[PDB]
Amino acid sequence: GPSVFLFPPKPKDTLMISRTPEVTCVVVDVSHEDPEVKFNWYVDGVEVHNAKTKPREEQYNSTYRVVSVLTVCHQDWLNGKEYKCKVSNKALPAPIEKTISKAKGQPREPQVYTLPPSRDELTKNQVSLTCLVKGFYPSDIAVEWESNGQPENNYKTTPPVLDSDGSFFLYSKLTVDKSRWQQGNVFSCSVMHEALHNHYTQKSLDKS
Amino acid sequence: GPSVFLFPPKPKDTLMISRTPEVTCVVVDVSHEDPEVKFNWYVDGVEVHNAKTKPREEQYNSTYRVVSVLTVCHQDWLNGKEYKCKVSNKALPAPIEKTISKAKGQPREPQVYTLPPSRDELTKNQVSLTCLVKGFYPSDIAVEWESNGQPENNYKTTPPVLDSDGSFFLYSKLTVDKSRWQQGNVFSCSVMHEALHNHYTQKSLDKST
Amino acid sequence: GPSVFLFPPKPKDTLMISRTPEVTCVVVDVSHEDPEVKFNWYVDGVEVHNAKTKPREEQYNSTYRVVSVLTVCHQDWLNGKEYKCKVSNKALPAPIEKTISKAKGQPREPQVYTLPPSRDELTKNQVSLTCLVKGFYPSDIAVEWESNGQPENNYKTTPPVLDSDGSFFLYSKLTVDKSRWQQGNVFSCSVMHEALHNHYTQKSLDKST
Amino acid sequence: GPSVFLFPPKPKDTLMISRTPEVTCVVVDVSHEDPEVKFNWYVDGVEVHNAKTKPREEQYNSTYRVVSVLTVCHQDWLNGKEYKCKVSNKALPAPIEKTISKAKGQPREPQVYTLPPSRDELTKNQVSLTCLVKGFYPSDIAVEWESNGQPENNYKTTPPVLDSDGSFFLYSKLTVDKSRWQQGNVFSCSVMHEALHNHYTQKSLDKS
Amino acid sequence: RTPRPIIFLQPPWTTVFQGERVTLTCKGFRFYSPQKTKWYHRYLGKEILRETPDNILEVQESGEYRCQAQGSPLSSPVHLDFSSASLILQAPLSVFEGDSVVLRCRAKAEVTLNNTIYKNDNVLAFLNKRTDFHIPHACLKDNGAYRCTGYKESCCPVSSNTVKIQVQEPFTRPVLRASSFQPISGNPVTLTCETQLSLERSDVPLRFRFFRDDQTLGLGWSLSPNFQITAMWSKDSGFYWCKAATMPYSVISDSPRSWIQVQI
Ligand SMILES: *[C@@H]1O[C@H](CO[C@@H]2O[C@@H](C)[C@@H](O)[C@@H](O)[C@@H]2O)[C@@H](O[C@@H]2O[C@H](CO)[C@@H](O[C@@H]3O[C@H](CO[C@H]4O[C@H](CO)[C@@H](O)[C@H](O)[C@@H]4O[C@@H]4O[C@H](CO)[C@@H](O)[C@H](O)[C@H]4NC(C)=O)[C@@H](O)[C@H](O)[C@@H]3O)[C@H](O)[C@H]2NC(C)=O)[C@H](O)[C@H]1NC(C)=O
Ligand SMILES: *[C@@H]1O[C@H](CO)[C@@H](O[C@@H]2O[C@H](CO)[C@@H](O[C@@H]3O[C@H](CO[C@H]4O[C@H](CO)[C@@H](O)[C@H](O)[C@@H]4O[C@@H]4O[C@H](CO)[C@@H](O)[C@H](O)[C@H]4NC(C)=O)[C@@H](O)[C@H](O)[C@@H]3O)[C@H](O)[C@H]2NC(C)=O)[C@H](O)[C@H]1NC(C)=O
Ligand SMILES: *[C@@H]1O[C@H](CO)[C@@H](O)[C@H](O)[C@H]1NC(C)=O
Repeated sequence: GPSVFLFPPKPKDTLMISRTPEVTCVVVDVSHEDPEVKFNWYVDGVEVHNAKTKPREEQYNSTYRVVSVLTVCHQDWLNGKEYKCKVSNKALPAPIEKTISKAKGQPREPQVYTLPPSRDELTKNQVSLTCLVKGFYPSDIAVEWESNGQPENNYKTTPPVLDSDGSFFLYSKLTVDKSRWQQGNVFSCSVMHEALHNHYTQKSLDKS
Repeated sequence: GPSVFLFPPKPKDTLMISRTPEVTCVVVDVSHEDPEVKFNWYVDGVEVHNAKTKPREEQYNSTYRVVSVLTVCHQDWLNGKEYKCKVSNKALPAPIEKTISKAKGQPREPQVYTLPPSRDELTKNQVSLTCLVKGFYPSDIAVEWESNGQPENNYKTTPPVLDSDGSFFLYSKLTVDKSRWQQGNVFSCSVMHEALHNHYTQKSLDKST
Repeated sequence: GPSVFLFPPKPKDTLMISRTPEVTCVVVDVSHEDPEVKFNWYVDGVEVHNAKTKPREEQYNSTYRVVSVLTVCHQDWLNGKEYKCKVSNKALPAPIEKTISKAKGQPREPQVYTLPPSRDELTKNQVSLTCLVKGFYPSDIAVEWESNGQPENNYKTTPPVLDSDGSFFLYSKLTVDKSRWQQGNVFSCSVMHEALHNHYTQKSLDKST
Repeated sequence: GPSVFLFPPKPKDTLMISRTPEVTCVVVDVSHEDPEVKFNWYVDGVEVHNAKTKPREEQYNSTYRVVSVLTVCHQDWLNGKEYKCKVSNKALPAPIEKTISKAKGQPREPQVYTLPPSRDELTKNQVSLTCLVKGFYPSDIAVEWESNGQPENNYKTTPPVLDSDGSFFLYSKLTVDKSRWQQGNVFSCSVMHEALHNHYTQKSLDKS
Repeated sequence: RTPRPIIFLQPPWTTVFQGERVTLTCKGFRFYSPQKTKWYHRYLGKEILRETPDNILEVQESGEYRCQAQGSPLSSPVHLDFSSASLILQAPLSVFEGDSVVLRCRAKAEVTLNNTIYKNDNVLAFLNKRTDFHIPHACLKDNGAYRCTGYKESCCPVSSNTVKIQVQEPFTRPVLRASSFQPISGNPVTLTCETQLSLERSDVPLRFRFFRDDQTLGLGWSLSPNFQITAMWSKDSGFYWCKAATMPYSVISDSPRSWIQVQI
């Protein structure tokens, strides 16, 4: 009897239209006697066939792992469409059907404030721009950095920390060469959260 | 013979994950003798039954108009997927087919510049903030305004106008009270185009600029 | 079944004395078997033969198109004179009459505001000046730029857009080299509209706003 | 049967001489029939008898929990002394010994920069003073917030996030009232890390 | 996502005359198909199937054509047009950057006088006793609806059909990926200039030139889209970008400059 596990799509995939959100169904501990697994997916009870089945890979404990991923787009995931990952197996006496959907709850709008580097770091070789993003519920957020319309790649975002009032807050430190910072280049912080107006908020920050 | 017109989704609905993009094929000059029209929807050659057909609407010239809405998601439309609407009627000698898709062509990143009101507007009761959006292709763009994270509904946006380079340019005038401008209030122009990174750009504009 | 269309003079040619306004009566769908069309041009109630009927033009669809352009004086078009063309063809049992005139409504004086380029655009090779023309009526306006009494022909004007006040607005963006802009050259946005005093208003705009 | 676990002392406990670092060897799942858990502490293989053993407590799974706390010296911890809890129980056929010691990684000095709240946050009723503690290794750090020489507890510190160069960085957001913030009060971000000078660096910020 | 075969006209004029014949080639580079092409010809409520044992389909009738290769979806529509009119504007089916667009103002075996190419319903160029319009380098400015008009001998000034010249990019605008934008000093970091070449132009190789802040790397251009740096020091931490070019170096697109930092 193989086990059934389900993983929701990552918040970044579901909060950027440029990316495709992918919901991952993982089946492990598959016996070698019956390694054939048939996958069925539901969208509010309506059968769909857009899911693709990855090739099975052997595990260290002499089992098999087969993963079925269904192509979903953001509008259906956001409104709370019920997705059922039915796993058909002969070893299991009955197929395992489990329900997944977006975590329902009240949304709180993030309050994006971008902070210039400390003057003590202006003498360093690399300033560190900051983007505080506080007071947002839930933790399904994505934070990016931009400069002249292109994404910066030297930014690290802290994990969402639970605030005092039950909301969440995090940061985003972008390490920018002090030379680039001192020519007045504009560096923006992009926040993609469910509770925002258009699921986007871009707060720029320059030498001013 | 009745005619069929196919209308692409508006540029606003095809770029925001919070909006539903819909494509409508309407039929005009429907004879009252045959008021039954069967709609078949094809996306990339495969039949899709997700469409919801609105009830018929009575017209002034003793005809009927039927509108069918099929909802897609933006990754299909932005990839150039074709769309075919099939209309079947008894009075129609043959079914009428129309194909719509995203207009092909080289994307160009719009350059969003926000211009503060002229010095001659501060004598007026209301100022007119400007968001020039120049150098984008195609003419599929939605430009909004927002202050302190909340939407502004007092903006009017000119249609895209072809420039010399062949890229379009656009203007957005947001009329706000001069009291709300002379204080410290930040109005940001929200530009959504398929060529921008993450399909979004937000240029701030306040009294200091 | 031939059809006719009456097109008003473009607003640029109906205001400047230098150019001339022309009301065009264009017919289409003129078959080979009945190709003779005669235009009876009327100024208000009388017949005037000042029209210059261009010869028939065979379109790609094997249907002809006869365009009769009548030149008019600005002093009559701006006073709401009802120009009409009577098109004679062998298909219609009676000649078809199409009547158009000036857009009748209360004129409102445009408020021309010139907007200097954003500081973000002061890094590109070519900056774009702006001329917001606000709150006029009707949408029959002409916007042309100037530098030193000599016209500049590197501008594109958005079509008039209806506002919440019921008036119109448009933006005329002219692109010039940043080299010219930084020397302090004066760029005046000339605006011709029927409501303005003497149908003219220039708003100068140089490096010092 | 019973389980043996060993936990390091708190990061602030060792780096400040004013605090008492303690090593906890916690034993869970103690059988009721054999609750006598023998505790012996070795400091580099030298037996000591200055440890303190807490009384047992009833558990939710119908077992017991006995904890032994040993007071260690900061010099005797950071220098790299191998500690040992010898746990012997009548349900254990052999003694189970757990070992803990100081992380032997190469230290990296933190660079504490204190960032004032953004001008956008000033419109809110409560500003958020942030303190970036970047470029520090390892993750064993403690950050406090003392105003006018008195520590206060309203801050939240993000977990140490790995930087691009292999070090760590975090943040600490202290939410104070806007009027209190602009009344002229001074706030300090006290950083206790092993790589600093005297294991301490405090940076102050104010309206200026 | 888009395994669509492309139909190539020969001659490339989508609009031709009644007696002329054009050959439609269902060119498939990836997922090739030398034969067994199902042509979904459609004129007026028609779904005519004319399968051929070759990759060509010589036709002399108007309508909309497409082809279906084995294991491949239906092709993009090709709006063929055979005209009995006295004047037509022959335009290429697909226009890409760097092409030599030749909008022929060709009449039906007659020397049409006073030809004039109109772009967007206004005069663009005048061809005195000439037919072949020429755009030496197609770009985004060469977009719109072209239509040529010309006087006959004495019968009628004739306006030709309207052809929409839409210019497509031969390749997508390059983006400079890297193995890591923060390589520790002494590590090999590989630059990548990816360009999704259009299926219309896939046999043409691309030449990539990789750049530092302002100093070119390597020796000019190279067909390899990967520039491998064995070990980059702290000195060469600047704006890295790349230029993707076609084989005649006609159309060159510059990637956005992504900053690469060196960690030490
Ligand atoms: C047979 O062909 C003719 C000609 O059509 C041309 O050739 C064919 C093969 C196609 O390529 C056409 O796209 C191409 O135009 C057709 O005649 C057309 O018929 C329709 C409806 O009968 C008319 O539309 C109507 O009129 C106006 C819009 O017309 C203006 O804008 C057009 C572009 O949208 C221009 O082409 C027009 O010339 C006109 O523009 C105005 O021109 C005057 C004259 O100088 C200027 O003073 C004005 O300032 C200028 N205005 C502008 C905006 O520039 C509108 O009320 C509404 O849309 C009507 O439908 C077309 O005008 C007409 N085309 C022409 C060129 O006359 C026949 O319909 C075809 N026969 C059949 C059976 O279909
Ligand atoms: C009997 O009377 C009816 C009245 O309904 C006439 O039908 C009309 O026919 C004309 C001529 O074919 C047609 O005009 C063309 O329509 C297209 C553009 O349509 C848009 O504008 C019209 C304005 O009337 C709206 O009705 C349409 O819905 C479209 O408006 C928006 O279009 C966008 C996309 O552009 C779409 O996203 C929006 O959803 C849509 N808005 C709404 C509210 O739906 C073009 O082909 C062309 O330019 C012409 O303008 C007109 O639309 C028909 N009216 C309809 C469908 O309501 C009959 O012709 C008449 N019969 C006779 C014998 O005279
Ligand atoms: C042909 O073009 C010439 C040169 O512009 C012009 O002078 C002449 O009048 C034109 N002929 C006709 C018949 O329109």
